[PDB]
Formats: sequence, C-alpha cells, structure tokens
Amino acid sequence: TLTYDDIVGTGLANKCPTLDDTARGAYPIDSSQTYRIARLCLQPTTFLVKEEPKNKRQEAEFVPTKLVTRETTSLDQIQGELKVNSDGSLTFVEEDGIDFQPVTVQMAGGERIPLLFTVK
Amino acid sequence: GLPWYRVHTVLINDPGRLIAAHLMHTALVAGWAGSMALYELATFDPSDPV
Ligand code: CLA
Ligand code: CLA
Ligand code: CLA
Ligand code: CLA
Ligand SMILES: CC1=C(/C=C/C(C)=C/C=C/C(C)=C/C=C/C=C(C)/C=C/C=C(C)/C=C/C2=C(C)CCCC2(C)C)C(C)(C)CCC1
Ligand SMILES: CCCCCCCCCCCCO[C@@H]1O[C@H](CO)[C@@H](O[C@H]2O[C@H](CO)[C@@H](O)[C@H](O)[C@H]2O)[C@H](O)[C@H]1O
Repeated sequence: TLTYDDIVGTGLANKCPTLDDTARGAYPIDSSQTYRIARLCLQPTTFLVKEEPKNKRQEAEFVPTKLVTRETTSLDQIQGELKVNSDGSLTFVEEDGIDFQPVTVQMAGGERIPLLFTVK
Repeated sequence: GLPWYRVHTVLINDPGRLIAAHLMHTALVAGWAGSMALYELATFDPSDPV
C-alpha cells in the first residue's frame, strides 16, 4: 500500500512491519520441508549503558541514554535459512542483509557512546 | 578637591544618581551570581554524589 513517495520523510522507513491484533496464531513447522526467513527486521527502541563501575564494587546498572543520531538505527533485509535440526528446535542462520548500523547515544553525564548495533 | 574616600558623596541628595548607583551594584551582583554558576557548571563533576 504505502510506497516510497508515501514513506519518504515520514521516518516510517525506520520503524518496521507490525501485525494487527489478530495474531497469536501458529505457523506449522513441517520438518519434512526446508524453511528459511525472508526478511528479519530488528528495530531499536531503547539503548542503555551500564554505568562504568564506580571502582566501589556495588552493582552497576544500565542507565537510559539520549539518541544523538536520527532514525538511522533499524536492521532490516536480514535473511538466512531457518534450519530444522532434530529434537524439533529451530535454528536461524543469518546469511546477509543490512545487519549493522553505527549508532551514537549521548549519555546522562555528558559522554557520547558510539556502538555498532549489529547481529552479524 | 574632594578626597578619594568621599567621591561617592556626590549622591547624598541625588535620588536619581543614587538609584542609578544602587542599580549598578545590583546588576553586578547578579552578573557575578550567574557568572559564578557557569564557572562551577563548567567544572563540577556530577559522576559521583557518594
Ligand atoms: C552598606 C554599604 C555601605 C555603603 C552604601 C556606604 C556608603 C558610604 N560610605 Mg561607608 N562603610 C561601610 C559600608 C558602606 N558605606 C563599612 C562596612 C565600613 C567599614 C569598613 C565603611 C567605612 C567608611 C569610611 C571609613 C568612610 C565611608 C564613607 C562612605 C560614603 C562615601 C564612600 C566613598 O567615597 O567610597 C569611595 C571609595 C573608594 C575610592 C575606595 C574603595 C576601596 C576598597 C578598599 C576596595 C574594595 C573593593 C571591592 C570591589 C569591594 C567589594 C565589597 C564587598 C563588601 C563585597 C558613602 C556614603 C566615607 C565618608 O563618610 O565620607 C565623608 C568615609 O570616610 N565609609
Ligand atoms: C509603589 C511602591 C514602591 C515599590 C514596589 C518600590 C520598589 C522598589 N524600590 Mg522604591 N520607592 C518608592 C516606592 C516603591 N518602591 C517611593 C515612593 C520612593 C521615594 C521616591 C522610593 C525610593 C526608593 C529608593 C531611594 C530606592 C528604591 C529601591 C527599590 C527597589 C529595591 C529592591 C530591589 O532593588 O530589587 C531588585 C530588582 C528586582 C528583582 C525587581 C525588578 C522589577 C521591578 C518591580 C520592575 C521595574 C519596572 C517598572 C516599570 C518601573 C519601576 C517602578 C518603581 C516604583 C520601583 C524596589 C524595586 C532601591 C533601588 O533603587 O533598587 C535598585 C533604592 O535605592 N526605592
Ligand atoms: C549584603 C551584602 C553586600 C553589602 C552590604 C555590600 C556592600 C557594598 N559593596 Mg558589595 N557586593 C556584594 C554584596 C554586598 N556588598 C556581592 C555578593 C558582590 C559580588 C561579588 C558585590 C560586589 C561589589 C562590587 C563590584 C563593588 C561593591 C561595592 C560595595 C560598597 C558600595 C558603597 C561604597 O561606596 O562603599 C565604600 C567602600 C567600602 C567601605 C568598602 C570596604 C569594605 C569591605 C568589607 C573590605 C573588603 C576588603 C578588601 C579585600 C581589601 C582591599 C584593600 C586595598 C588597599 C588593596 C558597599 C560597601 C563597591 C565598592 O566597594 O566600591 C567603592 C564596588 O565597586 N560590591
Ligand atoms: C527576581 C528574583 C530573584 C530570584 C527568584 C532569585 C533566585 C536565586 N538567587 Mg538571585 N539575585 C537577585 C534576584 C533573584 N534571585 C538579584 C536582584 C540579585 C542581585 C543582583 C541576586 C543575587 C544573587 C546572588 C549573589 C546569589 C543568588 C542566588 C540565588 C539562588 C538561591 C540562593 C538563596 O538561597 O538565596 C536566599 C536569600 C536570602 C537569605 C534573602 C533574605 C534576606 C534576609 C534574611 C531578609 C532581610 C529582610 C529585611 C530585614 C526585611 C524584614 C522582613 C519582614 C518580613 C519581617 C536563587 C536561584 C545564589 C546562587 O546560588 O547563585 C546562582 C547567590 O549566591 N542571587
Ligand atoms: C553596542 C550596541 C548596543 C549596546 C551594548 C550594551 C548594552 C552592552 C553591555 C555590555 C556589558 C553589560 C558588558 C559587560 C562586561 C562584563 C565583563 C567584562 C565581565 C567580566 C567578568 C569576569 C572577568 C568574571 C570572572 C569570574 C571568574 C574567572 C570565575 C569565578 C566567577 C567569575 C564570574 C566572578 C545595543 C544592544 C543597543 C545595539 C547596538 C550596538
Ligand atoms: C540560551 C541560554 C544559554 C545559557 C548558557 C548555557 C551555557 C551552558 C554551559 C554549561 C557549562 C559547560 O562546561 C563544560 O561542560 C562540558 C561537558 O558538558 C565539559 O566537557 C568535558 O567533557 C566532554 C565529554 O563529556 C569532553 O568531550 C570535553 O573535551 C571536556 O572538556 C567542558 O570541559 C566544560 O568546560
């Protein structure tokens, strides 16, 4: 439905695919059939950064941080074979896609923490 | 000649130039007030309140 001239600028291009409240279904895994994942998307929402130890070994926590970049965070187009090995468990193997994005978040104090948000 | 330590006597009966004077003192104390603040914000470390 929505196209490029339809999404351009809305920043919808960063948020990825939703499922209207109808879900809760069940995708039958055949085991006698090979499954793959067409498109695996990972849309960042919150980034936390464990406060560098105080030196005083007293459980450091993950504090929230401000996103200093823009809406340049999502991972998409990720694909690979969803292998169905014995004992019914599924195993996804990442093959290729836009599986990494350099993100920089400004932390509580003042710092700027650039990380390579990825799932390579 | 008026002595140096009296120069400011020229206001004992000039409610205008007195309010003007007093206005300048206040203005300076505010300057300093925020002035100090900035100096401290430019050097205060908030990393550990313990
Ligand atoms: C509440 C504030 C206050 C105010 C408005 C006045 C006002 C006045 N005083 Mg008084 N005085 C005060 C407090 C005050 N005084 C205090 C606390 C003392 C005890 C130290 C005195 C001792 C005093 C004397 C001994 C004399 C006056 C005189 C005078 C009159 C002329 C001043 C003058 O010529 O300055 C001009 C002054 C200078 C050119 C020199 C300033 C030099 C100082 C050491 C530099 C410090 C600078 C720094 C920026 C100040 C910061 C202030 C600090 C409190 C934060 C004037 C009506 C004179 C008078 O009666 O004349 C007939 C006089 O002879 N005063
Ligand atoms: C209507 C009532 C009234 C009010 C509310 C005031 C209020 C004030 N007087 Mg004034 N006064 C009055 C009547 C009044 N006076 C009368 C009838 C006389 C005899 C002529 C005086 C003589 C007098 C002297 C001799 C002095 C004062 C001073 C001051 C100020 C001291 C505190 C200060 O500096 O805060 C710091 C400032 C603020 C944070 C407030 C800023 C906001 C103000 C209210 C608005 C200014 C804009 C407004 C349109 C015009 C000024 C109005 C004027 C009535 C104050 C304060 C604003 C002193 C001064 O000159 O102050 C520097 C001083 O030396 N007064
Ligand atoms: C309620 C508190 C308060 C009070 C009562 C005063 C009162 C006064 N201030 Mg200060 N002021 C204050 C807060 C206060 N201030 C704050 C928070 C600041 C911001 C830092 C200032 C900044 C300030 C400035 C920038 C100036 C004043 C000046 C003055 C004096 C103006 C009237 C005068 O002619 O004195 C006549 C003079 C005196 C009696 C001052 C001597 C008294 C002090 C306590 C001595 C300080 C010692 C000094 C370090 C020694 C130097 C010695 C020299 C030989 C080298 C008056 C004594 C003016 C001034 O002093 O100019 C003449 C001036 O220029 N004030
Ligand atoms: C417009 C209003 C206004 C406001 C809301 C503020 C607010 C503030 N000021 Mg600023 N300030 C102002 C005007 C103002 N200021 C002006 C005009 C000046 C002079 C230029 C300053 C100069 C100034 C300085 C130098 C400093 C502040 C500071 C501060 C901060 C709190 C400090 C404090 O505890 O003070 C509490 C103040 C008092 C104890 C005042 C009460 C005085 C006595 C007890 C009463 C005398 C009353 C008299 C006898 C009448 C009788 C009373 C009757 C009811 C019985 C606060 C954010 C401080 C700060 O942190 O800086 C960023 C600081 O150091 N201010
Ligand atoms: C020309 C013009 C005009 C006017 C002007 C004016 C109004 C001015 C003012 C001015 C001013 C008003 C000035 C001031 C100055 C100041 C100064 C010069 C200061 C200094 C300071 C200092 C040096 C300090 C120090 C410190 C330190 C170091 C630390 C601690 C704290 C403190 C802060 C204390 C107008 C607009 C009409 C328009 C046209 C043009
Ligand atoms: C329109 C109204 C304007 C009102 C005035 C606002 C001015 C705000 C200035 C506040 C004072 C800042 O003071 C300044 O803080 C920054 C951190 O944030 C410090 O920055 C320090 O840590 C950062 C990392 O976090 C380093 O990259 C920097 O090299 C180091 O100096 C400065 O060394 C200090 O001098």
